[PDB]
Amino acid sequence: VSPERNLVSVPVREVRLPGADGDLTAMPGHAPAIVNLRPGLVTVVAGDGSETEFAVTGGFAEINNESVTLLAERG
Amino acid sequence: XXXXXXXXXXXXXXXXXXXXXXXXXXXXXXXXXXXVIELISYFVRPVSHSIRLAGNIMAGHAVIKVFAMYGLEVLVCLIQAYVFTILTCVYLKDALHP
Amino acid sequence: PAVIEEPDENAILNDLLPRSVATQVFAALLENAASE
Amino acid sequence: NLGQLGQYLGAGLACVGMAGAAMGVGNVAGNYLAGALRNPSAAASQTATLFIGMAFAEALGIFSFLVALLLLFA
Amino acid sequence: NLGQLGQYLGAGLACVGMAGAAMGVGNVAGNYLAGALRNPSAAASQTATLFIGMAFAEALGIFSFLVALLLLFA
Amino acid sequence: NLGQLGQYLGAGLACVGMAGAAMGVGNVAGNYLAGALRNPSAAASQTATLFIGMAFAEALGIFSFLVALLLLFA
Amino acid sequence: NLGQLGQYLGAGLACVGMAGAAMGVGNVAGNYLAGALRNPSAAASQTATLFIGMAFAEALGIFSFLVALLLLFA
Amino acid sequence: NLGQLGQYLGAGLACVGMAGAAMGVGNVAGNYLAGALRNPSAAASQTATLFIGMAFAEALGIFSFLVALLLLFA
Amino acid sequence: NLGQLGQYLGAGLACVGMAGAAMGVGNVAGNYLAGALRNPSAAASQTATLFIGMAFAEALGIFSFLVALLLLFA
Amino acid sequence: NLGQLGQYLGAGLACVGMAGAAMGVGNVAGNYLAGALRNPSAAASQTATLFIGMAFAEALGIFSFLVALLLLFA
Amino acid sequence: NLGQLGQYLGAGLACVGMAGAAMGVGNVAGNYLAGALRNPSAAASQTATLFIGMAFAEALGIFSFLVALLLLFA
Amino acid sequence: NLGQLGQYLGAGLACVGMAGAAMGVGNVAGNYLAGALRNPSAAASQTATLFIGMAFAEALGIFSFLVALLLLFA
Amino acid sequence: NLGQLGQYLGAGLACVGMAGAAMGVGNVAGNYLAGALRNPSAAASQTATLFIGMAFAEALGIFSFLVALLLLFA
Amino acid sequence: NLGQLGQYLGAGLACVGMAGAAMGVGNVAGNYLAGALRNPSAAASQTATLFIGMAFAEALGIFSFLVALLLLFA
Amino acid sequence: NLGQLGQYLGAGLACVGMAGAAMGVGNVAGNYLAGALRNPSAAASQTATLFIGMAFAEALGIFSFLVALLLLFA
Repeated sequence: VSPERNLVSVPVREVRLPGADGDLTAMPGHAPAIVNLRPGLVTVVAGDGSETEFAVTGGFAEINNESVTLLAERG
Repeated sequence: XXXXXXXXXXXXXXXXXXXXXXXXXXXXXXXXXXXVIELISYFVRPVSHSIRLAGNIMAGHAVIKVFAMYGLEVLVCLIQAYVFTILTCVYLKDALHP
Repeated sequence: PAVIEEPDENAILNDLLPRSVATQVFAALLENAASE
Repeated sequence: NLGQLGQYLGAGLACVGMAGAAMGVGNVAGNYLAGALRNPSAAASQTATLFIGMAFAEALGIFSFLVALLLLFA
Repeated sequence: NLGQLGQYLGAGLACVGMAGAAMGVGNVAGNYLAGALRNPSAAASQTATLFIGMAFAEALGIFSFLVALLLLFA
Repeated sequence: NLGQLGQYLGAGLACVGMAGAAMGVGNVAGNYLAGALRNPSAAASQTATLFIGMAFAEALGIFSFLVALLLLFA
Repeated sequence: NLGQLGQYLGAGLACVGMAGAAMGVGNVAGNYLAGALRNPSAAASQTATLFIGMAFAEALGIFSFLVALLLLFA
Repeated sequence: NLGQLGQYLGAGLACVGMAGAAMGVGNVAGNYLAGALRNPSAAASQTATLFIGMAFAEALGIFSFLVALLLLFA
Repeated sequence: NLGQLGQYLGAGLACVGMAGAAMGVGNVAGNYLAGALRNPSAAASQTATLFIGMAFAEALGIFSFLVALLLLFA
Repeated sequence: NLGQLGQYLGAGLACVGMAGAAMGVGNVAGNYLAGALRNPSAAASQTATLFIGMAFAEALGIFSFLVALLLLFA
Repeated sequence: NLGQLGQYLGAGLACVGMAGAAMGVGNVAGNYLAGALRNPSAAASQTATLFIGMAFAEALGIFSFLVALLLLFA
Repeated sequence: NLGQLGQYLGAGLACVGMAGAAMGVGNVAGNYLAGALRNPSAAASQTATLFIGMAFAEALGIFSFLVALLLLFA
Repeated sequence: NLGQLGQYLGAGLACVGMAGAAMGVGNVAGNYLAGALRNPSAAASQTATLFIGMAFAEALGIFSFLVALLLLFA
Repeated sequence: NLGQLGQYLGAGLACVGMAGAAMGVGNVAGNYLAGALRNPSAAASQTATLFIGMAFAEALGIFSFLVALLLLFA
Repeated sequence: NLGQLGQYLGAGLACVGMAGAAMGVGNVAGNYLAGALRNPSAAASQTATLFIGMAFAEALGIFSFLVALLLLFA
């Protein structure tokens, strides 16, 4: 989600996002975590393996039991 | 306060000069600075600076024997003079109050 | 300053606080426009 | 001969003692560098503390040199 | 001769003891530098604590020097 | 002569023991400095704890000095 | 003479043992200081734990002193 | 005489063994202090674990004391 | 006499071996305390693992005691 | 007599070797505890890995025991 | 007699060498456990790497055993 | 007899040298495991680097084996 | 005979020196692996630096081998 | 014969000294790799500093080689 | 002959002392590299501090060389 709307709202196998300290690959069941990310590409492995890449201006990544939620900035 | 600065400017002038060490002179500055922690430490602090000044003659003389440097020696002379002034703060402040 | 709900902790709090203030203002704007 | 063997090995043991001194001083030095990164504005405090902190780290190394010189030259 | 071998090796062992002292003091010193970075405003507290903390780290090094001097000069 | 060799080397070993003491005390000291940075307001608690904590770190160093003095002077 | 050489070197080895004790106790002490920073409000718990934790860290140092005193005075 | 030299040096080596024990126990102790900071509410669990964890860290130190006492008094 | 010198010094070396054991076990113990802080709810898993993990850390210390007892009493 | 002195000191050196083993195993153990905190849900994987990882850490300790027993009983 | 003293002490020194091996392998093992926590999904990669990494850590321990066996049985 | 005592003790000292090698290699290995966790996608780079990095860590261990074999078999 | 005892023990001491080399090189290697994780894109810089950095870590190990070979073969 | 035993063992002790050098240099090297990750853009500064920093870490290793060569060839 | 054995072993012990120096200096060096990453803009301060800090780390290594040269050439 961004300030304006829901950017992703569906099942995914994993996400790859560049954190403030380093790269983060979040799989199902990852332990609860909060990290700011750097501007750059976010890799989303949707549903049945279909990959999609999107350039983000940065934001905050929140991980819990099942769902991972990227709170993306517009700049 | 002001007399301590005159004492510090005197000891720093001796330390900044140095040239050919000042081993015997450091023991006198310790007694002047004093006037377990009181007895033993007061002599050790001053003697360490003159031990550093004695190391300059050790580095210069022994290195000459190898053949037949100064930047680290010169800058360390300034560093040793600062600790003597800083030592006066330890004695004056703890004794002044409370 | 902000008021409580009643890789580091301090580093992420350094960016979220200015970014939270930002969103409150934006929330107030949208509310204020629909009230208008 | 025999007595000098004691003295000579004492000088070596004294030199071994310096392995620690250089380590401890190194610790002190490294904090300074890291601090400059965070607060170049506080170089005033850093520089002052450099002298004081460095002096302490040195002194025990100097005292060991004196002991080594005693063992070597009576 | 023989007895002096004991004394001489004792001086070396004493010098070896100082390897630790310089390390411990170094630890203390490094915290000061790191603290200046975070709070230049608390230099008042830092400076006061410098003396106290540094003194403690020194003392045991001085006591070892005395022991070394005893072994060396009876 | 021979017996004194035992005593003298014992004094050196005792001085070696102090290498640890200075290290441990140093650890304690460094935490104080770091704590001042975070909470200068809690200097009251810090100062009180300085005495208590420092005393403990010292004591075993003092006991070693006594042992060294015994080995040296009977 | 010979027997006393054994005893004397045993006292030194005992003093060497204390290098560890001071280190371990130091560890314990440092956690207290760090904890005060985070929770000055929990000083009640911290102070209580100081005694208990510190006592444990001390005891083995005391037992070593007894052993050193045995080696020194029969 | 000769045999007692073996015994005496064994007591010293046993005292040296305690340098580790105090270190390990110290580790355990320090975690407790850090944990209090984060969760004063979980002091119930912390206190219970203090006993259990501390006991384990102690035991091997006690066994070493027994061995030292054997070497010293047959 | 001579043979017993070998045995006695072996007991000391065995006691020195325990310096490590106490350290390793300490490591294990400290993780437990830190884990309680994060997840008091998972004390079930923590307690179960305490036994298993602690047992492993102990065993090699026990085997060393047996060896020490062999060296001491044939 | 003389030969047995070699054997006996070898047993001690073997016991000294175990100081490392307990340390290494301890490392392994501590990671398990930390992992439980983060992912209690992955205890299945953790438990399986406990056996495998622990076995490896043990083996070299066992081989040292065999060597100690050889030195002790031919 | 004399020659066997050399051989026997060599076996002990070889056993001492294993103190390191167990430590290094332990390091490797602990990373695996920590990695499982972060990425249970990457257990495929972790398991494969376990074998490879563990093998390397083992090999030098095995070579030391061979050397110990040579010293012991010619 | 006498000469072989030199050779035999040299083999032991060589085995002691391997305590370090296993430690260093272990360091290298552990970084690989941690890296897999963060970037399973970069296993290509990791695997390539595994060979190169591991080879370097091994080589000096091999050279020590050669030296041990020289001391043992002329 | 006697002279060769000096030479042989020198080879062992040289092998002991390599315990450090493998450790230092290991440090260097591990940073590379960690760096790949953060910036796979900077593998160009990493690979170039691998050679340079690794070479330096190796050289002193090679010089020690030469010294060992001198002691062994005159 | 006898004198050469002194010289030969001195060469070994010199080789042992290099265990530290490789460690220290390794430290320096590893920081470079980590720095590249964070700031590939600052490779200009990094490369320049590589030379300077590396040179310092090397020099004392070279001086030890000279000393080893003196002990070996008068 | 005998006396020279003392001198020669003293040179080796002096070379062993340098193992520490290289370590301490390495510490200092590594902080510089890390600092460049964070603040390339503060290279002015970093470069100035490089000289000062590096000089201190060197000096005690030089003093040890002098002592080694004394032991070697009277």
